[PDB]
Amino acid sequence: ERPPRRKALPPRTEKMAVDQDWPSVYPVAAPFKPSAVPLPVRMGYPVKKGVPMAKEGNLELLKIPNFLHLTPVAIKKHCEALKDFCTEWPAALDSDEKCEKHFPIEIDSTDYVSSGPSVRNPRARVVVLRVKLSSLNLDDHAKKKLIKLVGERYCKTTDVLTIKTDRCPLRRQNYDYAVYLLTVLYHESWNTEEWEKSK
Amino acid sequence: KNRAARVRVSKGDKPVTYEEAHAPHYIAHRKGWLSLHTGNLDGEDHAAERTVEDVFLRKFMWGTFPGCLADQLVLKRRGNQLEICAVVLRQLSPHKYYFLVGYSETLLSYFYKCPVRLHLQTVPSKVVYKYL
Amino acid sequence: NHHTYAELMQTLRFLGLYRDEHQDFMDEQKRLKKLRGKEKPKKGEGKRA
Amino acid sequence: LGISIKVHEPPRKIERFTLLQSVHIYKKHRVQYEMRTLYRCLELEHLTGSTADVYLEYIQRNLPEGVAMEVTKTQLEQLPEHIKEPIW
Amino acid sequence: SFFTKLTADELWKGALAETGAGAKKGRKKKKRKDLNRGQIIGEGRYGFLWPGLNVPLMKNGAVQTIAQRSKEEQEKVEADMIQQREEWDRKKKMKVKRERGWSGNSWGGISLGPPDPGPCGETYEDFDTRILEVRNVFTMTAKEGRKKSIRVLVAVGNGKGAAGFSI
Amino acid sequence: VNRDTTAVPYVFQDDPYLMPASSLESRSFLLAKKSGENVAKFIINSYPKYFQKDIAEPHIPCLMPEYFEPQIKDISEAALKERIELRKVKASVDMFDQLLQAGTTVSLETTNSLLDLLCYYGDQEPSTDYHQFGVTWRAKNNAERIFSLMPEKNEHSYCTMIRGMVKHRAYEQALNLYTELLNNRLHADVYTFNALIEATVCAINEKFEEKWSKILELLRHMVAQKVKPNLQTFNTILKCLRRFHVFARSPALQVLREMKAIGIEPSLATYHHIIRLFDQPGDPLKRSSFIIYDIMNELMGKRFSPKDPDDDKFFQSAMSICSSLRDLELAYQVHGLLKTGDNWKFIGPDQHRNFYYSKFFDLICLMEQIDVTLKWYEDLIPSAYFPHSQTMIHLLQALDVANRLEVIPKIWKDSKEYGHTFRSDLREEILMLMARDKHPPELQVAFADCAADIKSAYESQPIRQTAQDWPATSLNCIAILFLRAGRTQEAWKMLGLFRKHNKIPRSELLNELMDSAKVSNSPSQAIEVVELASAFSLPICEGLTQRVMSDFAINQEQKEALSNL
Amino acid sequence: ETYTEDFIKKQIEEFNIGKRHLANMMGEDPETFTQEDIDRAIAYLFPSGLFEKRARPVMKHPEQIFPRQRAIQWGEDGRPFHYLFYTGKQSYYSLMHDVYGMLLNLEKHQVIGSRWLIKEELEEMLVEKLSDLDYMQFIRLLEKLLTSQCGAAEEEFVQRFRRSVTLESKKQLIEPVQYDEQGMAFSKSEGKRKTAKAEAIVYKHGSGRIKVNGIDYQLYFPITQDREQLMFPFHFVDRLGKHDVTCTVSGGGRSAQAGAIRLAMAKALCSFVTEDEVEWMRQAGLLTTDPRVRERKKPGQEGARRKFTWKKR
Amino acid sequence: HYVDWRMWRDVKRRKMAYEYADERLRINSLRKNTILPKILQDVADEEIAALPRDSCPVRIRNRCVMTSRPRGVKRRWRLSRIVFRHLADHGQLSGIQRATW
RNA sequence: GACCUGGCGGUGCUUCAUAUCCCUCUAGAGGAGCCUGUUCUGUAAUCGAUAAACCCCGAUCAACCUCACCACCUCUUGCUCAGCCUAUAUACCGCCAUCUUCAGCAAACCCUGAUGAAGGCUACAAAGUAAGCGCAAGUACCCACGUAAAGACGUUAGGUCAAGGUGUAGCCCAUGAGGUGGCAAGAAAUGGGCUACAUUUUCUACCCCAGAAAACUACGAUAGCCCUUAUGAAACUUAAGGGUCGAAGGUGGAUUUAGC
RNA sequence: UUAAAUGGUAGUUUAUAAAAAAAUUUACUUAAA
Ligand SMILES: [K+]
Ligand SMILES: [K+]
Ligand SMILES: [K+]
Ligand SMILES: [K+]
Ligand SMILES: [K+]
Ligand SMILES: [K+]
Ligand SMILES: [Mg+2]
Ligand SMILES: [Mg+2]
Ligand SMILES: [Mg+2]
Ligand SMILES: [Mg+2]
Ligand SMILES: [Mg+2]
Ligand SMILES: [Mg+2]
Ligand SMILES: [Mg+2]
Ligand SMILES: [Mg+2]
Ligand SMILES: [Mg+2]
Ligand SMILES: [Mg+2]
Ligand SMILES: [Mg+2]
Ligand SMILES: [Mg+2]
Ligand SMILES: [Mg+2]
Ligand SMILES: [Mg+2]
Ligand SMILES: [Mg+2]
Ligand SMILES: [Mg+2]
Ligand SMILES: [Mg+2]
Ligand SMILES: [Mg+2]
Ligand SMILES: [Mg+2]
Ligand SMILES: [Mg+2]
Ligand SMILES: [Mg+2]
Ligand SMILES: [Mg+2]
Repeated sequence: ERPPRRKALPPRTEKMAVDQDWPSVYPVAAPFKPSAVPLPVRMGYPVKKGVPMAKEGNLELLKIPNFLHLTPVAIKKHCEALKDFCTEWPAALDSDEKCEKHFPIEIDSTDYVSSGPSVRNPRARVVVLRVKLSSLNLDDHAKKKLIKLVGERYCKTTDVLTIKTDRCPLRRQNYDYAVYLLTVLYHESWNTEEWEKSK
Repeated sequence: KNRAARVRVSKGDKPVTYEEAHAPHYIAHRKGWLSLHTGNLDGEDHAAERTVEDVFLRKFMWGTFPGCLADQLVLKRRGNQLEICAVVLRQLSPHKYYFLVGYSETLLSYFYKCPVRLHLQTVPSKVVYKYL
Repeated sequence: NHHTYAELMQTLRFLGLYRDEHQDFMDEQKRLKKLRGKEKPKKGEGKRA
Repeated sequence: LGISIKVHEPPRKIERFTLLQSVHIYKKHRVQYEMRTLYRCLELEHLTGSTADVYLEYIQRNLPEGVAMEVTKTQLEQLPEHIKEPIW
Repeated sequence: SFFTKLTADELWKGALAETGAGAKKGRKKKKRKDLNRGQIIGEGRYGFLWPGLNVPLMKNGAVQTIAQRSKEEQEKVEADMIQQREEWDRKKKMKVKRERGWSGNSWGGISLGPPDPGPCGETYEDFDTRILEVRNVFTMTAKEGRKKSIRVLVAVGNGKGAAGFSI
Repeated sequence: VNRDTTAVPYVFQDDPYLMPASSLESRSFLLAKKSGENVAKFIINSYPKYFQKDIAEPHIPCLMPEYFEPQIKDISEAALKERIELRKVKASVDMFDQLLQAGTTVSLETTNSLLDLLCYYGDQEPSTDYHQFGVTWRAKNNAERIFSLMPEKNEHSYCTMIRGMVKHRAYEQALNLYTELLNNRLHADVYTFNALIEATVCAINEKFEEKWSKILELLRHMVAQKVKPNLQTFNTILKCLRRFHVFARSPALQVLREMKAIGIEPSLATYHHIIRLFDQPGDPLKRSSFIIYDIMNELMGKRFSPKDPDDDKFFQSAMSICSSLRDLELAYQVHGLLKTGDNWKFIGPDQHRNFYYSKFFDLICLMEQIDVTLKWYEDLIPSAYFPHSQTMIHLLQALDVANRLEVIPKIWKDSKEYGHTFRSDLREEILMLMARDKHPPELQVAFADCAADIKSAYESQPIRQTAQDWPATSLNCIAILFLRAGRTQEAWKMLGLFRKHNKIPRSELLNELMDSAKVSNSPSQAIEVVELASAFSLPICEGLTQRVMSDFAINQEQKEALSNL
Repeated sequence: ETYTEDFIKKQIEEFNIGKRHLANMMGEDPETFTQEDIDRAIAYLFPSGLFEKRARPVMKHPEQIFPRQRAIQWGEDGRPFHYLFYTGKQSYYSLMHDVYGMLLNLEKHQVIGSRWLIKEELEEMLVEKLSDLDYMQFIRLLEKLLTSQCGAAEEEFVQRFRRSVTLESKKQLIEPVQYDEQGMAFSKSEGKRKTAKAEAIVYKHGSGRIKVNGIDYQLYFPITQDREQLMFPFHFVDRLGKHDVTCTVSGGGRSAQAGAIRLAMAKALCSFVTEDEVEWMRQAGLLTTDPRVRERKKPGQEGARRKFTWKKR
Repeated sequence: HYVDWRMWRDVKRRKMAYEYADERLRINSLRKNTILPKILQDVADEEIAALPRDSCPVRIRNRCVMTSRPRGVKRRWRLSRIVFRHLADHGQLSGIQRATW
């Protein structure tokens, strides 16, 4: 033991200036490091005539998912760098009514972000297609036949046809199937069969 | 009398940490959870596999760092990442710590097929919350 | 897969990279039993015949 | 980033279940556990594919441990070409 | 199974059986042996030498590589460790000669050393304490019944005339 | 985000006990971590079974075990190709021989691939996890035997054999094979020509003029064969021309001028070779001055990409030229180039990075205002490099020149934090500067506190186990610093150390001890000052004693003083 | 846990530096960063859901964290500073002495707003531990001092030990009277009974028509008792047949829904009656939310209160 | 290395059932209808009965993965009540707390 | 012989039990059928709990599997650097019952009894000061209410070697491992629950302004028999419905449970 | 101030405490014979 037991250096928070660039200290999400956070933050239910425990060796603070990497300064700086990637919403589509006129169909899909080694989620395949029958070129006969073919998929109050598809493994296959069903429904509604005279 | 995870009062000479001093009825009230993942949220899958992995990791780290851990692990999962936060003592030489961090991070990444990081916090001695 | 977990951590103990406190405990007890005179009998050469 | 956002808090879900107190017999005595699932819904509006891709990547990468996310994306589409007029 | 294994503390707590019903109302005191005392990190049965854990990281200014002790070298290490255990165990077996009092098993006439020094810079190194009687007195309590207490008479004196006793 | 100046590199564990505290610990801590990764990889590949359960989606190929053993056990040409892909030099040769003995046909391409494997590795197994000087090429090697065995030998076979010989320092044998290549009327490739250039210069020890003629002849051979030179062709020429101390400078510039005309863009390696050639230990450095200035003008604001293995060696050499020329503006231009874009990645290995920054910071302290030097000190240390003990001396000298000695106590603390607690040169320098002149009371108190800390470092020396060493200057300085701050009690103890260690006290220390005793008016103490100097037979003592006798001395003590001499 | 004064001084030194660091992190002015801004920042940076607020991360002025500790009571010579030191309660008995002295002098010369300082808060003032009987004795003198014609100085001394009870007013809060497109005055209120939640719109002028979910009240509530509950608020103030009500009720059963509407109508009708009538309504139980809700079943029992059959043998 | 022989017997049953699942599904489809002739449905009855007994999915038991306890297991975590409570009471299961209301 | 402490007293006095001791209040159990445990008896054929504090209890669960039982057959370095539901809960860890619908436990000191076991309060105060643990506070649920949770030290060598782990002892050609088939019944007694004995009822419509039924064709089986279907490889057996059948029961002794 | 018997045998109390270790050992490329 000619050199004595290695001594821990003093914490580097004592070298930090009060006007530092904090986003540089915590660039990404990292666990709470008491030697790097220059705050006398205490945590822990105090014992009688006691104070909340100090930050060094404090397992309660380690458990907290801290937001030291997302200080308001960092978020504003981050988004300034991310503006280059964004594209501008069409100004014409000011209101929801204007969106419906130009783009009658709405495709709903869902992505699930969970923690674990596998990203797979069987719920992500579901695709919902909604279209108002007033946006479709349907005559009187066709509209009546369509409403009968789809059944409960049609809502009279809203006049929206909801086609949910989840047969195929992938979302892209369910999207193609939903679009296909709308096509064959449209064309079958227009077709008039001889047995329809028995109505 | 209830027993679960209750350090029983002694002659006032036994040091206990903050985690060890709080009985199970204090979880979510005075102490938090030692593992954070989404398995146990409503509508989330694979709670069973997350549980087994946690039990293994706590044992692996106990044997790989024998006599070093001064408090329970804090397992964190963010997406694909696994982060092990360990409060260790300042007895083992730094060289041996760096070897074990590189070894444990690599071996566990290949075992659970995911990026694993180990964040060691060193304390001079066990942090005593109270003496029971 | 209890075969992988058990066999893996057994290998890690023989390599000196895992300390199995459980296995150390039952190893000392087996060593002390042998000295006390309690040892597993050889297969076939049992106390019975 | 110039995105229109509205936040509302859907009601929480508390799932409770009961277990036996003792390892053996003593049926009357139970331990009751729960898992509380709290929600927050961020409703974005009038985004383009590029804007949504960047915003989602930014907030998803910074999702705190123990928080799940379900992103429901409503895409505006035009009528399929085949549906413009009947073939019969 | 790996998952059924426990820590040493839980194992020793169960094996020692210090807490129980057989150790209460006077109803073998084996002692816990620390098995990690002589174990070094990186030492295994196979004998692999790991740069930076079991063996020095750099030898001759060159980072060592993974090596393995020869069959005969590992046998020496195991045999030496076994011998080092028999020595440590031997020390505990040794009985230190206690100076007996009036009788072999009697507490009377056994010195207790100097009285402990007082907090306000007071030292009592001149005085010699020696026990006179040790009695196991008993009372009866509603909850536990026979409750054992120790009554201890002692005498302290410096040898120059000062002398007292207390219970 | 930018580099955090208060933190050590990110690769290290951000913990006060685990953070590296010296330049060596930095290297060793990373080496230990890399060893841990190697041990894990060794286990993973030794026992793949335990790591074959794939639970990752999407699948991660990089996190799977690696299998290095040939899985085709049939004796065939197709099964042989596997062993060559696995880089099993011994297995491939043994199997190739067995294949040849069986009489089955091995394709020229397969035979050429085997030669590539043998020629590159010199018929020796590549290093594995677990199971310099001289010519590594050996006459009885498998490549030579197989090369002769070949029924048909194409241009590539000869090429790879020549390249192997040059790689393994068989320069004369490579040149002989090229002569055979020419006798067969076979065109050589660019890579063979680049190896042949190196062989010419290394093979014989002829004067520059002859070697230059030979090199030019190969270039004329290259043009005759319609072979277009690559960047490496010119970089080897310049690297080869470094051996000719003062005869290759102008020719080397001609080579550079030729590159630009052809269209080959000089990389960082090209300029590295030039500055190394032009910078020989000579005081004027007149030619070197012109070269570096012109090179830096050309390279200004150029983002570089990896082109030559020697690209990483430029920045360390460029900074070395700036330190020799003692031009700070040029150094700032070199550093500016490093910081543009992604050029910082060309700094090179650790020892390169330390050398570069040492020469850079040593030039700042000398040539720049103290206020800016201290900013560079804060930014670079410890975040960029751990300072050498001599750089702290240069920083102390810069502080002396600037008359900013209030920072000396801080430098000591930082020195202790960077592993210079027990460096004798640094400890002696600090004490001398603090005690050189008298200072105001507040500065004198601070210096006394630092002196006490340096004294504690001397008391707790690791060398103390070996022996007790207390330099005379250090002891004298510490004692004087205690006396000036008013800690006479502490100074009085140092007098025992002087005689104990046989260190002679300076007259200035003795002359100033008078006032301390006079202010106290304790004749006993006054004699102690006389008694000590008398032991050393200092001439000042005798003249001093008489003055003390006049001021304050007991009658009985006066008589004893004279007899003691 | 003995915190010396130098230690506390260093803790204050670290709070001021930390306070400036936190302002820099949050992009706020270091000079106007308050304690309420600190708490907001700490809550964001260190989000803790622990139900007990005393266990959450805190960054407060060390004077507010560390407990108030009494100063050294003797110098280096050893002579205690206070003449009543050896009593053991020098601060309590010093006060007791003063009040007795004042009372002697006063004799020789001759409440809803505020409560008597509680015991735990008097101990803090004195920084001494007291018994309940000690507190009673002290209060018994302070009261005696008020009974006598205490002078202006004595009144100030007493008021040191009198805190201020802010008395909650038991007065019903009246909803604003709004006007529809047609200019009819109406008030809207809310009620809740068990799981039923009803919104009632009471019109100032009407014929007595009550619509429940768009249905006439006698058709919606076929059970007479339910219709009796709807009558009670209006009958109590003699305003049957003078208002129209449009109420919507959801959840609960038939009785809970009738109870929720009763509370909603009563709260709304307070806008169109006199203050005195509002007080009578409050004293008849027409404006109180009934807290009686279904109690949960417990494990190991048959119901909320009922047990399983007990067998002695 | 499985907790006991009973767990080991269940491991083999889960493996054999997986191997035969497709064959068993196909044969059952022949049996579970009124379309196909009863003669063919009788032959399928015999064929499915001749498959190894341990392929029958009803023989699989959801045992505690840690202790092999066949009862008191929570299917979501695959743990017996005793093992689950041990991990829950130490705060090692994310989001599970004692329920009080 | 005389004491200390505790327990106990069909021991005194005073003050009281808040679903609580008595008198009172409401609905039950004890009687009938059936469901489901237990004890006995039975079977070649588990085990544990078994005053309060066992008895729809380990089981949020047994047709095979589960399984540990029985009969027969087979295997031997054995799924494991073996195994064992083999003995010992009177060796233990772990997790608990119980008093507890409690408020006490105790380190460190001081004093009293002449320095005995031991004892330590009086507020117009007479030797106690007490960290710590519990209660309390705080928190969860809808409040500051209530209800949960909490509940120390100890008592019953209380329950659990059969959750798992484990000390001691035992088996190792068997007390271990696998295969097939099989038993889990009712003379008798009893615990808990379910449905009823009806008119404050039965059926239908409706979810509250109705019409019928109403004593041997009424009320009343969730049993028996038969049939179909569901799950499964396997259903005399497990579950659902249909048909058929229309039974004891006519408000229940001593005794006994719960509820503010 | 009604009456209100019983509870197998033995077993329920004294000699001490605790390991120690060890370092790594300060600033390029390059080349020559
Ligand atoms: K008594
Ligand atoms: K009854
Ligand atoms: K056992
Ligand atoms: K056993
Ligand atoms: K019953
Ligand atoms: K006996
Ligand atoms: Mg309980
Ligand atoms: Mg003896
Ligand atoms: Mg089953
Ligand atoms: Mg009955
Ligand atoms: Mg039984
Ligand atoms: Mg029994
Ligand atoms: Mg069977
Ligand atoms: Mg069976
Ligand atoms: Mg058996
Ligand atoms: Mg017991
Ligand atoms: Mg409350
Ligand atoms: Mg309770
Ligand atoms: Mg409480
Ligand atoms: Mg017992
Ligand atoms: Mg028993
Ligand atoms: Mg057997
Ligand atoms: Mg009926
Ligand atoms: Mg029936
Ligand atoms: Mg069937
Ligand atoms: Mg009938
Ligand atoms: Mg008798
Ligand atoms: Mg008796």
